[PDB]
Amino acid sequence: DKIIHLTDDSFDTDVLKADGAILVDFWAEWCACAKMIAPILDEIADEYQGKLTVAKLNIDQNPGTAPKYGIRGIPTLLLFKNGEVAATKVGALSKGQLKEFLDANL
Amino acid sequence: DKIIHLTDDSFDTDVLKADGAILVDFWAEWCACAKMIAPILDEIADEYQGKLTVAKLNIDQNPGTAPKYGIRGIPTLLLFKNGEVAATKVGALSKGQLKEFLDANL
Repeated sequence: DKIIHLTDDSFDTDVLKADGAILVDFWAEWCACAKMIAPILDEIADEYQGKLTVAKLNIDQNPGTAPKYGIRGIPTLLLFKNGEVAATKVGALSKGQLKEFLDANL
Repeated sequence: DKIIHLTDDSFDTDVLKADGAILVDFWAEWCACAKMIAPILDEIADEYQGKLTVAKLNIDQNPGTAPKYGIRGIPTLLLFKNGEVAATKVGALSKGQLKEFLDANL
């Protein structure tokens, strides 16, 4: 219960105008690989508590944000630092790859 | 090389009329899965020649087929036998799970 659920409208304030690091997961029910990293994320939010905020945005109920970052495929992870994007990963990945990605930017 | 790429029209000929077992992977670039999952299916087409034919159907270039089998999530694997669905599995499975999946149905 540490993962934040974003909406197209709260994206400004929960992410863009928030100080600190936020990992944003762009997903949807119809993409199995997008849902297969959710378990992994639950673990990541716990282990990076205090140094990172994990957020999820279902693109089906919030279709306005993805195009704004030219996202063409899911899942896509957006590591935001103080409001601006720092790094991106496209495609499903193991917990280890995700951890590696975070460690190379936090 | 050994993987048959279908179209909504070659589907009847290449799958519904075939006497043996046909595995169809329903996919699209929209749902990007781990890089390692791509070559897995190619190795399987190899290992299982003699009893199986592997085929892929991009649902974005061929949006006609998926709905006739109630596919809502991708990627999806449809194992066809003599023209009739025998078993399915939703997601991007590892080489090991694919073998387990196939050996339990072939």
